[PDB]
Amino acid sequence: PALLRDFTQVNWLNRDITNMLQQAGTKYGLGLTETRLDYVRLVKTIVGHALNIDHFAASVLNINLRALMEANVTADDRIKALQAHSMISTQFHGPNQG
Amino acid sequence: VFVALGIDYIDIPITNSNIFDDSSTPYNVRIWHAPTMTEVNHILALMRKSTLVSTHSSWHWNVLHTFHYRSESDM
Amino acid sequence: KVIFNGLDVNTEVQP
Amino acid sequence: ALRPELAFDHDHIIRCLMLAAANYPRLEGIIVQINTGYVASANVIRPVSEKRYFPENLEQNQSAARLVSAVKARASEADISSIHLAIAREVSPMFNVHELKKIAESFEDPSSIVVVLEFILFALFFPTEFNRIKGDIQNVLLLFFSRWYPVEYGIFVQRGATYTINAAGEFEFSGRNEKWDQALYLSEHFPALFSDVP
Amino acid sequence: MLQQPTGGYTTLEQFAFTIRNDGTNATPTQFLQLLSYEATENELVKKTIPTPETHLPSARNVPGNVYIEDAITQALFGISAQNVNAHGYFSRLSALALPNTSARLGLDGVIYNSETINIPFYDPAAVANFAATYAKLGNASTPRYRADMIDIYAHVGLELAGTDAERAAGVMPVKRAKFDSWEGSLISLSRDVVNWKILAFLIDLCSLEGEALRAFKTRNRDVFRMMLFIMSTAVAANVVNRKVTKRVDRVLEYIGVNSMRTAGRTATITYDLSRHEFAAKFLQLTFTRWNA
Amino acid sequence: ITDVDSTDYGKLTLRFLGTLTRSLKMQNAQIRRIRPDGTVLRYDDQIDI
Amino acid sequence: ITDVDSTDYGKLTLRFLGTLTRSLKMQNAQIRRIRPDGTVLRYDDQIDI
Amino acid sequence: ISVARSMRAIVNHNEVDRPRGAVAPSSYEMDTGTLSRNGDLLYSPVANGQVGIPKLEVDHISFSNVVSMMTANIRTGDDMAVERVNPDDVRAINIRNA
Amino acid sequence: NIAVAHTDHLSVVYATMSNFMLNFTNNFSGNHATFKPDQYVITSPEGSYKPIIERQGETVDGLTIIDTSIVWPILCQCTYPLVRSIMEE
Repeated sequence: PALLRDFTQVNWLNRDITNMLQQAGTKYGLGLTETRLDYVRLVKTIVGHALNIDHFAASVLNINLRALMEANVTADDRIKALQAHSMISTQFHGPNQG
Repeated sequence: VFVALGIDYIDIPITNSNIFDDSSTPYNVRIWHAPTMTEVNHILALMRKSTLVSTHSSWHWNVLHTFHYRSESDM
Repeated sequence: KVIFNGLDVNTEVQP
Repeated sequence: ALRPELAFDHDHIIRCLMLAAANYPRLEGIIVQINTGYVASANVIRPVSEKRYFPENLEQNQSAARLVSAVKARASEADISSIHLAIAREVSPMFNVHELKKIAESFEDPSSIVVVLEFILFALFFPTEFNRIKGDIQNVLLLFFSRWYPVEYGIFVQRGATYTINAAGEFEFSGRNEKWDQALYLSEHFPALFSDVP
Repeated sequence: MLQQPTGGYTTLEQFAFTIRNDGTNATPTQFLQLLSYEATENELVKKTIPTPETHLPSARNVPGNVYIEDAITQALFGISAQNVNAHGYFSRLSALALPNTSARLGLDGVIYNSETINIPFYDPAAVANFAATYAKLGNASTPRYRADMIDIYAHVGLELAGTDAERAAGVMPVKRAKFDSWEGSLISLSRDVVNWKILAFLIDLCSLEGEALRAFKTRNRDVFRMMLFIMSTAVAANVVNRKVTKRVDRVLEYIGVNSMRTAGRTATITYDLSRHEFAAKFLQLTFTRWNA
Repeated sequence: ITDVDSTDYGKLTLRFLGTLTRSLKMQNAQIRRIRPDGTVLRYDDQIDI
Repeated sequence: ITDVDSTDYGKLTLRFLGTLTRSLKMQNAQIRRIRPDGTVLRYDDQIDI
Repeated sequence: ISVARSMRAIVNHNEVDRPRGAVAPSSYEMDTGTLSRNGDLLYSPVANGQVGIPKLEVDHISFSNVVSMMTANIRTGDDMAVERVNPDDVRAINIRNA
Repeated sequence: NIAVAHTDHLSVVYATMSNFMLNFTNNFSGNHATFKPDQYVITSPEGSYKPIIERQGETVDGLTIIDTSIVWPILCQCTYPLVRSIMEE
């Protein structure tokens, strides 16, 4: 609804919307709110966009990405599973994706 | 021997005091690589996460050692 | 055998 | 005799090079490709069909099979481009920190000494590139020393696996064994096996 | 650069520490009023805390701006964090420890390698003091330097549950905390805490000296106690609710006893072993600083 | 416009991570020696060229 | 309603198992050691995982 | 009825300044707020020195939110390749003491 | 048998190659015990930071990983102009 501001013919609506948006307590936005980059690659990894979405689904999605990011385990950890299923003192090399 | 082996511990079988009985030993002792007191604290705290182990108030050779019993009754 | 500057990869771990 | 052209801008070409090294990945490979071409034109080494790896006729000998397999394990076939690349890499600037192609050796058989020799030879023919990969080779050497000289390995690793030079140049060893990573090449740390400290 | 006041950075309204409660932004002190303690037969006695190691871990050459506040607050109170030692970016604090470093620690809680525009940051002297102790979070995992993770919680108990007589004595009965509670209370508490800008609290804890420091310890004691509370729920052996006539009393047992549990539970955040080593080290350093 | 091949510029050509793109923005950038700690050192005519 | 995804080896292990589950009650089902005497033990913080 | 209602009569009456009974969208529908450090969604703070009220804490719907999302640089769940190196001699492999 | 071809020829090639216009870094000082490369970045107050030397892992160029075994063909499978009727310009 906040996009209707200064863009809808219905005056009272645009007045009430402009009022709620001009409150200190509320502030709409749309797009790239934040950008976390790699500490080594320096490329962006996890962005944070302000989508037009219900907070419930946004909260589920965020729980998921959080579960992925805060685990601090990478693909490289898979070699441990391999090291378990391969003959003792087998070696595993590369690629250190990080 | 630990630095030379790269292991964190060795697990020595215990002697039966009479040399005639050959019966399987109740437990074995595990010598740990813990040169500092802090390493010992860590090994003890991890030790409380795992079954059927116990240790002396202080250890010989001043090296931490933990008994691991093959059964509850042996303990 | 042959010189190869890259890692000589030869398996694929699944996720 | 005055050439009517602009002077070669040292101060500017150097900045543009630093900028390229920072932003442009191909640069390393470009510079190398020059030196390789030079080695190729210097016509200094040529690969040949006749391998000379073993004395006659120990390769035929039965007792030597473990050692022979150990050498054939390491003996790459000669390829001109790969050798020219080696000689060239010795003088070309490094931008991405070079990693050792890892060796699996566990140093049980005496023949495992071959890997050590493969490193010693690398130290000689290419002291520079060896200097880049030396911590990564120290990881293999430590597997060697822990086997062949466990008591010495004990005292040595007890001094520490690495060190840092301080003000006035004195070494400060880690006091703690830990694996080297090339992530450490850009750090203050040095592999301790190369300290040459008695 | 943000100037540090005569009181700590915490005196600024910008760094308020406030959990959600009863539909309002309650301060930690007025949440801790809700806490009540059932003493049991066991006794906590606080051992002298070993002095933290002199060594400051190397900050490995890291081009990036490491988000350290997020790393720390997640390692202590994060719902989902684990393997908080595999990455080893806490060592990065040591980069700030040097006199006249080009690095600055932003209010964002990120460690920039160079001063950068439009990013406010703590006064480098104060941060140098803070890093000189908290870089040692970097050796939380290193075998030579791991903190005791059993004994330290006694102090947690004493500082959380302990009555002024018990805190004076250095010994309190092991207590079982309780409070009237909302659904999912410990989680929401733990996350209201995770969002806290604790770097303010720590930088004031390390830079301040004299009367101004001691006045900090009293002003911020309840905050520190809230961190201690989230942490204690993280290690509490069990956490039940009790029906209390159309009301519910959350009950965590026990304060000051690290159960060393690692399996997760819906009721509270859970420490993986790495998080236990980390929290132990953090407690060692912060308590060492809280008593001086 | 100037007929240069800017391919792979401002990029990483990793074998396993694939190609990656860093920001080309660097207003007022300077060549500076860094500490092994990774932080910048103030320019010193004594050692830096 | 939820026809779960499965690899072909999983379909094979499914059919191998490979049928009814309904016989078990599961109301507040827990995993616990029983004594060989047959009494059901409480969770031991030191013995059970 | 119409617990689900958000807006009503988006039209403008030609006599009175707003239609009787026309209702503006709740301000909460437009406060994108912020993703917290915990990955919990928060409404914008209502005053300086106040933290934002988390969105899940209260019953109002919020139709803009900050979802974290991984970029093209991340990629999880892709198969990854390694060199495997078999032990040179089976009889050299040790089991105990570990 | 090969030492002359190295020390008395290929060494000269290294020497001149060192003077090439693009060999612009100091690569080593002959002291394994102390040498570290000088490190530079392009940094701006506006917050850019581009190390000239980075550890990114194996690159597509195929120049990062080093097979030390290249040493073997060089020793036991390579003619040189100084080493092998043996006149050769």
